[PDB]
Amino acid sequence: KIPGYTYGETENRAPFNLEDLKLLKEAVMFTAEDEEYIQKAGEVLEDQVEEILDTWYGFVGSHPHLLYYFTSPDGTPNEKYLAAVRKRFSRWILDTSNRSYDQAWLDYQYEIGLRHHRTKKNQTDNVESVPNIGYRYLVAFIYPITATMKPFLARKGHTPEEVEKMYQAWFKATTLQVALWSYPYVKYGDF
Amino acid sequence: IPGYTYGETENRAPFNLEDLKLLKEAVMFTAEDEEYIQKAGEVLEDQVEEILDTWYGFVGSHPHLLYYFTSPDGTPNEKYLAAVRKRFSRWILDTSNRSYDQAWLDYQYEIGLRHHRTKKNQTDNVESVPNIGYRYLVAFIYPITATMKPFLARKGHTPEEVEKMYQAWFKATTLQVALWSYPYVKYGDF
Ligand code: HEM
Ligand code: HEM
Ligand SMILES: [C-]#N
Ligand SMILES: [C-]#N
Repeated sequence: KIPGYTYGETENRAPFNLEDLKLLKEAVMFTAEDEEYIQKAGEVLEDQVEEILDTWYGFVGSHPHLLYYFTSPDGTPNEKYLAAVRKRFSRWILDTSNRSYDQAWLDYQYEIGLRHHRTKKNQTDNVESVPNIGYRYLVAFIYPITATMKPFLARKGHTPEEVEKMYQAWFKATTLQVALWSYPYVKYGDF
Repeated sequence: IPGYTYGETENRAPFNLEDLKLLKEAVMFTAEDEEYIQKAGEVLEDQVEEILDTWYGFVGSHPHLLYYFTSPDGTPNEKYLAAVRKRFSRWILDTSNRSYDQAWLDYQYEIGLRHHRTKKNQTDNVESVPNIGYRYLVAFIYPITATMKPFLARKGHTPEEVEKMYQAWFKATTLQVALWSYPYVKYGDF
């Protein structure tokens, strides 16, 4: 077991439902075509996750105000916090590509939003760190997530057209998830 | 353009140029993107009517999106759509041509306020739904980029150049929706 990873065992139901998920998928233009290519993206990314993790956390680590969210109160990075989260982020890459986007998935999406938010941040790993990740950065991060995935998607010799489809699927699926994560941040009734 | 008040908003944004610098860093937006978004402008400018049809065609294709433009009777308000269309058209140019300075930031606060319940329906003085749910503003980052993509290639630029214009557009669209979140986000959580 991955420490802290509680997919399918959240014991709180998400405040958004499967119909909400359907309508949100429509808003990010996500169809059965993207179901085919997000799973293909998984097949491509799964063997490269160590270098993907290094690239992603290298980006976070290169900006003081982003690495900030993993720091101890004294301003120094908490490497145990970073390492524990890294294992769950690694799993998230596989989940995004491999899970059915069903109620169990939606319950975990609510959980992931809660963990970035002050509601549950720092509780999973029992660490002491900054209390909230400003929402502005969750949205911002849609971009660098997609930009870090893009080069890796080419590395199994899929055609340019297939790589482009895998990248677009990833983009849709990343946007969809960050939308859902906004829930605990948004003024009640405005989501 | 009716309702377009860029430069003359009379609220200062609650985020500042330092906040903008840090958020640009989070979406990997640099001077290179400033150059390529300007080029994207040059490419898109004379294609705006097709862009608009493609964009509002998508909104109009799903009842739960077209909803945000509807009158109480559930039918689209055509006055509202028409007036917004002109400002959206201008936004394509503003995104490409404006310096992302304080006046830009102030208008980004305003655009967020106008999607949000705070100022929605007020600019055009229409009776419509009170709030655009935030979930959709984030969602719409994707369709904005997928709408621009094919037009970015229509003036003969190489795939390498189209990709730079496209990535710049993506970054700049994500940056703006991040700022538009402000009025939606619980105080202290942004
Ligand atoms: C597209 C946006 C983002 C994605 C896809 C993403 C992905 C993830 C994932 C998959 C996890 C682990 C979830 C789990 O516990 O199973 C996580 C946790 C975490 N992420 Fe992100 N994240 C994003 C935004 C951000 C931002 C902007 C930061 C700021 C540095 C950040 C820093 C963290 C931190 C500090 C945790 C640990 C939260 C906790 O205490 O539980 N994330 N992220
Ligand atoms: C990336 C996301 C989005 C972008 C780039 C965008 C762009 C714009 C722009 C440029 C305007 C005019 C702003 C001005 O007054 O100068 C506007 C207004 C408007 N948009 Fe969006 N928009 C987005 C999300 C959405 C969504 C999800 C909807 C839902 C259908 C929507 C529906 C509307 C409506 C109803 C108005 C008029 C609001 C008012 O009463 O002033 N927009 N949008
Ligand atoms: C988050 N990583
Ligand atoms: C907005 N359109």
